[PDB]
Amino acid sequence: HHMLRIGLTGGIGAGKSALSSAFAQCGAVIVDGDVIAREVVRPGTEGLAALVEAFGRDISLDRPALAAKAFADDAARQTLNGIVHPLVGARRAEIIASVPADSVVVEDIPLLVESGMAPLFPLVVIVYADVEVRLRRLVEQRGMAEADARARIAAQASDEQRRAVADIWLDNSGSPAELVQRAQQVWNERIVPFAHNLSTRQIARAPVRLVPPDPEWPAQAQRIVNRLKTASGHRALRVDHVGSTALPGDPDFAAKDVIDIQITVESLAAADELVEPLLAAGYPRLEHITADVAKPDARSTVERYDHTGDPALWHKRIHASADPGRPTNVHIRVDGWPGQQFALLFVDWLTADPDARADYLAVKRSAEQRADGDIDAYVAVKEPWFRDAYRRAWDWADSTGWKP
Repeated sequence: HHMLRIGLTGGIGAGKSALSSAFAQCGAVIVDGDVIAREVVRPGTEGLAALVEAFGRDISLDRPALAAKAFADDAARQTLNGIVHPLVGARRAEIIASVPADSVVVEDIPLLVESGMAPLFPLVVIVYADVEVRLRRLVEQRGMAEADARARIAAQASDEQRRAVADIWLDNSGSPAELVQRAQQVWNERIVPFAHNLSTRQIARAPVRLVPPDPEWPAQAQRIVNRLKTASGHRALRVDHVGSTALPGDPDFAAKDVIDIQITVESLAAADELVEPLLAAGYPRLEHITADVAKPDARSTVERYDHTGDPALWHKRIHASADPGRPTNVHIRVDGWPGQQFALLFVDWLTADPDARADYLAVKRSAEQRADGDIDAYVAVKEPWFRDAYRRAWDWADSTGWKP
């Protein structure tokens, strides 16, 4: 299938199921693995009868009695999984085949954070709530003893680990009506245009306005880097945060609010193999951009591409995010070619040279002032500066023995 998929999680008592229902009220398709697992073992089902054969009539299902045999034999766990997991997979596939093709699929995965599964998704929503609220809800609305609730809460991931992998960090400390409203806000303002953009292979562009550095750019970029590594499979030799948002945070600096990433591949054929998995991960291709602006006397730390005059070595591919909440450029460049080397060098050079950073900032401010919202005019005003910046960066690289 080719639908937008959203991972959803949160700690016990935070409102995972309530938020899932709120998204369902917006028309999302809910895939809940625990629900489906309990469904495939219901009375009269093939799955329940299969487990009776494998374990006897000691177990409707006596779930504690089954986990006791699965805690001890260690091969009983394998038998159990071989029975249950294919049935869950079949049911999930059926669900996905039975819904409209334009659907958004929300997958409730309670151990998403603990097992490092966030990079599997183009977008992850995590709900949280004040610990006192979660406690009140578990004790007074689910019956748990207080110390039991606190222990169960402590045994899961921290809110800090959750926050690190949440694209959308959603506070459910308030009323149920407030949660429904917040979920619909995220639906209308982010999920609907994300899905529509993906379906029409459109990208979400950021404004031309410079902003002060965002302290959250490193965490956002790590989520993106991980997602793209997973999507690229064997084809990404390396994946790197580049461009102005990759510089060390300096409040006196400024940049356009778009995150640039470079995927290094071994050839343009491999780049072309990335179209479908990058689209599934949230990044349509810009079909008519196939090169950077060439510079003469092109440079590389890889000898066979250094001091070359072949224009073909400036070719590339470029994708961008369809998610209007996180504009992102994804440049796909060939290992050792001049554009691939320069994207990495530019970050290291500007990190080491404050005067060059100041020069670049002044150029950007002039471009913003003269462009007055027009992206093309902004690009045109900036572009001549990159010729001298290219020469200076490579002078610095030669002097310091820079290697990527």
